[PDB]
Amino acid sequence: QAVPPVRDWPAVDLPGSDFDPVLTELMREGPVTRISLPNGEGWAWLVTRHDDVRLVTNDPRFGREAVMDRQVTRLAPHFIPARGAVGFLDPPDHTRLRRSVAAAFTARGVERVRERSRGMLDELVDAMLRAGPPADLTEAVLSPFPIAVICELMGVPATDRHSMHTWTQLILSSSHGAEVSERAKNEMNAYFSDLIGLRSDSAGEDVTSLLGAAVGRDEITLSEAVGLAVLLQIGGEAVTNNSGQMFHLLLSRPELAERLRSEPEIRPRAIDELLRWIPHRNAVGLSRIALEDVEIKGVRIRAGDAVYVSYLAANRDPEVFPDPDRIDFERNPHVSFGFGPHYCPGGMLARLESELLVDAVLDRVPGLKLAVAPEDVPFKKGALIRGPEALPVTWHA
Ligand code: HEM
Ligand SMILES: c1ccc(-c2cnc[nH]2)cc1
Ligand SMILES: [Hg+2]
Ligand SMILES: [Hg+2]
Repeated sequence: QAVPPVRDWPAVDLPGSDFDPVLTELMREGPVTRISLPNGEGWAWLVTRHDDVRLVTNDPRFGREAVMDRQVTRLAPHFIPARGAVGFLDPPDHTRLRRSVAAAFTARGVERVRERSRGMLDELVDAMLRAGPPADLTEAVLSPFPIAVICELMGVPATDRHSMHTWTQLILSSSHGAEVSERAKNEMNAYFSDLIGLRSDSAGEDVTSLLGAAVGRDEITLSEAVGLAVLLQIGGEAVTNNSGQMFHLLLSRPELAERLRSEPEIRPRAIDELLRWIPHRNAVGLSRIALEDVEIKGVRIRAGDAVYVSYLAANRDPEVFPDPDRIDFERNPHVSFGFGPHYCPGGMLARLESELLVDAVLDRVPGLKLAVAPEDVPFKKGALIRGPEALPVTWHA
């Protein structure tokens, strides 16, 4: 028990939204297990229960700053966040940086861009309807919408949306092992250095304006501000893959789609349940290092050891979610947006986007449905975040 066997967790592409069989086995073995991923060196501890995941992610004894130096076993060939980025920061610095933009990401904060976002979405959907079926829901709506929304919230001119997306793709491609010069990945860095440091020098409510003002008041450095802007910009694109899984599920189970289309009142609750259930990523992402000797469920974890949490596993904890594999719109303390200091700042924005998307796609498109069999919809390979490559759809024209 104190010395669990190391389980090898090689990279494997899973069909649609099927749950990882290896994760299912780890969940059955006990609260604390040990794993070895494709990259990095050695092994790491893993926790899967809802309460243990909340502990590891919300306790000062586990830190992110120490992860970078020790080649911890991991899925990705290379990390996305750089040294000093919020992902690799611990309080107090992490707290100081996150607070500079927190008010822009709460429910009250994201409401500011809700009307404009709904307008942009209706234009994308209407353009799709006008062109006629069949179409690729991902290329026509799910991909462009999130990019436009995060750029709007950040204060990035619409004319630069395409550039932002290309830069985001290069950075993510680099994580997959692709060879990209630092000079290539720092283009977004230079872009935000200009926007935050030279422009948006006046009063503003968008994210880059808040960052610029915080730098002006000596609360954060330009470097800290730029690093945060880059990660927020990249993060905004996650809604594309997640909403893609959401619609693949809804269209694969016409019954659920009918329920949402006919019962507007339950959409908020239903979307929250889909967010809990959808297996958003492959394996696990960034670990935390035990900063001192600690114990979890009696298991001794030595200072220096790496510990991963699986939010996907925690979302299926039988204790917290009875009959976990069942999607129940009337079920929900899920942790799809993480837990602890590092919880996703984009959670409320993702909810906003998901709600607008469900409304538009289910109410504006006459008799929407998949144009191919559920099993024939291609999903991303060798990826970190799971999602459809395309979503062929048709409707009444
Ligand atoms: C359904 C969509 C999304 C999901 C499921 C999601 C999920 C997550 C998860 C699980 C984490 C890791 C928490 C940890 O490190 O323990 C995270 C971090 C993060 N997400 Fe998201 N996210 C989504 C959308 C977004 C969006 C739209 C943005 C941009 C506003 C964003 C920005 C970030 C940032 C900056 C972090 C790093 C936070 C930190 O380490 O302090 N996310 N997200
Ligand atoms: C890899 C791992 C996590 C993410 C992410 C977190 N929040 C939004 N995107 C993006 C790429
Ligand atoms: Hg963008
Ligand atoms: Hg994620």
